Formats: sequence, structure tokens, C-alpha cells
Amino acid sequence: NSTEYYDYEEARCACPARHLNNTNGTVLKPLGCHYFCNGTLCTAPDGYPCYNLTAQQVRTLTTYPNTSCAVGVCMKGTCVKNGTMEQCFKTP
Amino acid sequence: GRECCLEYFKGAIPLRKLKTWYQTSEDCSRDAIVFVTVQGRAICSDPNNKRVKNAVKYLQSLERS
Repeated sequence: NSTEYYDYEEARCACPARHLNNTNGTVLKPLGCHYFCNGTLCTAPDGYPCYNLTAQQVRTLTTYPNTSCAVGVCMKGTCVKNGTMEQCFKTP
Repeated sequence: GRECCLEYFKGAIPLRKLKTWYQTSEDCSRDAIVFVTVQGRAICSDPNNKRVKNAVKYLQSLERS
């Protein structure tokens, strides 16, 4: 399609994003399914892992494994919880 | 590691502005090479792409220590 150019939108979203750590040796996961690259709002691809925390819960996050975080999978920019809970925390 | 790549930059690696590079944590779901420009832009790349593999092979001395 000569009239359509998606590469710029994708290139704008190819920056690393902060992920939270956990204690049971699973992959690092971001808070929800959106992230910012140089001010641009970006959405994680469908199937990407995520943590789903309410706003209250987000305030209780520390650098220690004292928060139980619901694991989810990204779908259309929503972190769909899958039932797994793990102790997640911020990495200094 | 604090950060992981969710997408790969498919374009041309910006060699003229390149300053350092690193490989994200093994606990990231997507294995990635991150190129960092002099102004600090960080660019996720596919470690299996031929141009990325060659760039990290000959630009070994640029790797984050």
C-alpha cells in the first residue's frame, strides 16, 4: 500500500520500558499494557505478559517482595488477569 | 534488569549517533539488543537480525560494561 505507512508508528514504540521484578524466576512484566517512548503513548502487543494492579495497589509497590501482583496477558491494551499471583516489586 | 523491549525497531541502526549498546536481561520475554545514541535515545533491536548481529560483532568495544 503506497498510501499507508505504519513504520513510523512502530519505530516510535521500539524503546525499552520499565518492568517490575518478581521472586519466582518468571519473566519480568510491566505495569499494565501501555508505555511511553519519548512522550508517545505505546501499547504492548497482544499476548505480552503484564501485571494488573488497581490504583490503590500501585501505591503500595516497594523495592521489596511485599506486594501480591495479579499476572495478566495483554489483549487490545488491556491486562487480562490469568489467575496467577506473584510477589512483584520495583527494581532500583 | 529494569527494562525490557516489547517491540523491535525494523529501521536502519543509527550508526552516526551510536554511543553504546547492551543486551537486555535474560528474564525479559523478548531477547533484545538496545542501541543507545549520544543523546540517550534507546532503540530495541532483534538479536537474530543479520544487520544487528553484524553490528554487535564488529562494535564489540561499544558494549555496556
